[PDB]
Amino acid sequence: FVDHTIVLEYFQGAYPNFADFWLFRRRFSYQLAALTFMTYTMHIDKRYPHKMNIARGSGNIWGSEAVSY
Amino acid sequence: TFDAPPYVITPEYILKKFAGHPPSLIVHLYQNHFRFDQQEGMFQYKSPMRIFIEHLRNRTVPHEIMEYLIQGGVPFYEGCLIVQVFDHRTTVPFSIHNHNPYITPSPYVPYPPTVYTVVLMPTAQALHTDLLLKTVTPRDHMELDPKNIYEVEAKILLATYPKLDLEPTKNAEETIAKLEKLAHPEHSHKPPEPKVRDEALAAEQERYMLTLDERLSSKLWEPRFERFKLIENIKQEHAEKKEQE
Amino acid sequence: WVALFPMFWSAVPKEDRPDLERGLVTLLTKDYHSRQMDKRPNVVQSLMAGAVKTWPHCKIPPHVLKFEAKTYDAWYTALHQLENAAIKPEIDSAAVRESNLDALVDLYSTLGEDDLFYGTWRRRCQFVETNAGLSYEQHGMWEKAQRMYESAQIKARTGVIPFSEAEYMLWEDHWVLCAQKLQQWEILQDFAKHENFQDLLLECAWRNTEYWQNQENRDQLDTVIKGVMDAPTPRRYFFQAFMSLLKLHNKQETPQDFNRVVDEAIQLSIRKWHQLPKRLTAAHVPLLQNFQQLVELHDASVICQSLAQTNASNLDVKSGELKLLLGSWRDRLPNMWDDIVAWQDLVTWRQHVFGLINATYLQLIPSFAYRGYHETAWIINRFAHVARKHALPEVCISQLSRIYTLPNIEIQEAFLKLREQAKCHYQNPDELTSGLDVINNTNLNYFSAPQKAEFYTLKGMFLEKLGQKEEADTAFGT
Amino acid sequence: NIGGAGSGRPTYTQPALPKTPAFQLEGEGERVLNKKKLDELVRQVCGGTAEGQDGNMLTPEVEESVLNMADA
Amino acid sequence: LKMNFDLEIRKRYAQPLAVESGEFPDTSNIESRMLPFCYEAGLSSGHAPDAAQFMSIATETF
Repeated sequence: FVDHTIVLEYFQGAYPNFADFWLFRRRFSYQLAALTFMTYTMHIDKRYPHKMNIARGSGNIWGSEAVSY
Repeated sequence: TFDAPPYVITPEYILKKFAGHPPSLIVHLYQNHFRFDQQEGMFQYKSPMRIFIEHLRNRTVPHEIMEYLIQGGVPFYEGCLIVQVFDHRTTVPFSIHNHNPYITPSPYVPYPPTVYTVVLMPTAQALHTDLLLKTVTPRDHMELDPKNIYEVEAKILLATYPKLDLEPTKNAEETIAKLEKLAHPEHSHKPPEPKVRDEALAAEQERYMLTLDERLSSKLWEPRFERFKLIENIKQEHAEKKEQE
Repeated sequence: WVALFPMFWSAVPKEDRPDLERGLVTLLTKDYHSRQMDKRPNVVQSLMAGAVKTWPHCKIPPHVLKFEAKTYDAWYTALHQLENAAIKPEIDSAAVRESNLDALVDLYSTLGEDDLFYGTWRRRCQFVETNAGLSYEQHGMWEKAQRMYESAQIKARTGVIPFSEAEYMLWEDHWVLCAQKLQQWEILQDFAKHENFQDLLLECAWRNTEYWQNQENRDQLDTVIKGVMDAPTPRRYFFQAFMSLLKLHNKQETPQDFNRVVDEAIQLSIRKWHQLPKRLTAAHVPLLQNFQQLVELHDASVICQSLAQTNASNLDVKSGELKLLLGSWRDRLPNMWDDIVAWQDLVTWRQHVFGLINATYLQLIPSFAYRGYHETAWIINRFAHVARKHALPEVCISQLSRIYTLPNIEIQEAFLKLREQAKCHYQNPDELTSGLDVINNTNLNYFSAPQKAEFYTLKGMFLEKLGQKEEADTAFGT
Repeated sequence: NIGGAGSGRPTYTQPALPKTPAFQLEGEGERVLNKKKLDELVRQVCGGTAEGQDGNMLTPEVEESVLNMADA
Repeated sequence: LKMNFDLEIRKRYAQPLAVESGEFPDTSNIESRMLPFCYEAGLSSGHAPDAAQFMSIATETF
């Protein structure tokens, strides 16, 4: 059912110009690192896929409904 | 007075006479390089040091590195050298998908000697080199004035060959027999031999793909660590100078 | 064109593609394209984009793309194919993979993307010392990186385990870089002299202020500067402009030549700015610093002209005039998180200018004529604080200790010295001897109430670590 | 490229317009032309060679002498 | 300051000889050999751009 190249395919399709995709990915990596630290130190548990918000305009990530368990 | 060598020197005589003494040199042989016991680097068989291996094959003293051998105080045994030879001779490179305990996994792959003793005999080139080195080694000043070279060589020859064959023959058969009897193994070789003189698509594809590559294109490598040694020398000199201040 | 090329390439028979690929490579490297460098839509960009839109069915060598991208502003078009060929190489061959990786790393280095460079070189090396040294260089720990590189070289000397040549070059290059970051110029000068490295030699020689005062020394440096001038670059043009300024200061040149040199430097800087991607990347910062350097070069030229002309008649009134410009210069500083070498360059340049001023003003007196020393002390103190925030071992201490000898004891210099002494308390372990000796006796505390109060507070805090509860209690109560 | 540091080093590092390195897309290659040069000279001076034979105009011992002559 | 003239003269022995490789000397090899000879004699500037071809033609004529 679910292979490992779905999100990459979507976001390659969302940016016809490659410079935009390159910059978006560069921002996304740093943002995911920050979110990982945040979620790991504070014991935030139920990180379902519908709680990750990705801004197609910059590459920002906002994890919603983040509470400690 | 010193004991003089026999007419023909053989490995048996030298090894028996000088048993219980340290060997002159120890050489370790690997798949593609060799080194000495206390050497930290290495020598390639294709490098200029192939002369040493050739001499080892031919059992001849290497007169070309005589001064280097002298500096190291290598011992001689009646002008020969005993050498011990140790025989050690007997994934997907440049892929970013390889794993390593110090690296992230990656998502495109599923998941994580014989020993020998030999003797090297001396030659005339060795004596020539010895005298030449003595001529230009300061101690009069110099260790050997050239004008005395002939007398020194005469005395060395007198010591080396104390007995000769000075018995006349009476006919041609006697001379033939004497020539046959006195033959020498090192001078009984034979005359040499006259001197003599599908995948293409893959090779062409690789050559095309390496176009305009500055360094790898030419090749399609003998490190010596010279810059590192220069840095070490300068650092030592600077530290030593700072010691005074 | 970029919409049409793939459709027409799809119609070429598969047996004729190599000929068209060779023709395309031949057309890309033509010499008449240089009459189109500045026009933004140029044919090189269009051809490269069209070729890369169908990369698997149209192959272009990595280094052709790398060479063209830097000159015709097609950086991301080249990055696309270069880092798509790493995931899925077109041909199964070690040499092709290595060449592709080399081109990719070159582009990353030129664009100023450090993290991707380190991440790419860490998945490629074979020794563990190379990996550890690269990782320690990533987090700005230069001493550890140097030690790891030394260990890697020493262990490679044995020869039991084979290695490649790229790692061999990397060890040397990054050892030199780490040495530069650690301010080891004394040995680098002799290394460059022995190795015949002209640019490194100039960089080392520029760090010696007194070396540029002797006529023979500068006549010598002129030959090296002229030798490296057939391939002009912004740094070489800066060195030429600095030499021109020095010549002008000594009545050996007209201001017009200086202005012409500065104009050429500015034009080259603008041309290099126009070749980068439009949006602000990490490669633009050094060019902005260069712009500031050129502005201050002109300002220093005005300084020298006014100083010489006004002091020709022995008129000690221009100190007030110089004060305004110096105050203006006191507010143009880099950001704290900028590279340390930038601060090094700023400090060296300001030291050169202040040395010129001091040399001109010292021959006249035999208060108002001792401003260069105050400015040097201020800039050195600021650099020491910045170096401390960079966690550089002994660099801040070395700078604060190299200022032991300075004449013209004045209120400003005395206050700066007291501030430096207050800064000597780094709050580091195993420094009890220095604190105890300072507590024993250190100058006088009669200067100002706040200074002595903070000194007593520091003494009490230091005593707190040793466990002297009541002693520190009384100290900061007082 | 001036400076003496070297070119093509894959490490952490420019003029406005660098010069293009030399290259050849496909052909005989220098390794063959340089080896055929001596035979070409021999053909030139020898007057002419008949059909069905060429290249072997000097014995192995004379080619070494000629190369030594050139070097000296 | 100073130029180490002893680091380029040593480069002469890196390239193989004509007898060693079997290739008739050409413009590239002569150009490679030119610089150490110039540095040995004290010609700091170097050599004229169009000397290697002249030398190659002379060698062919000889």
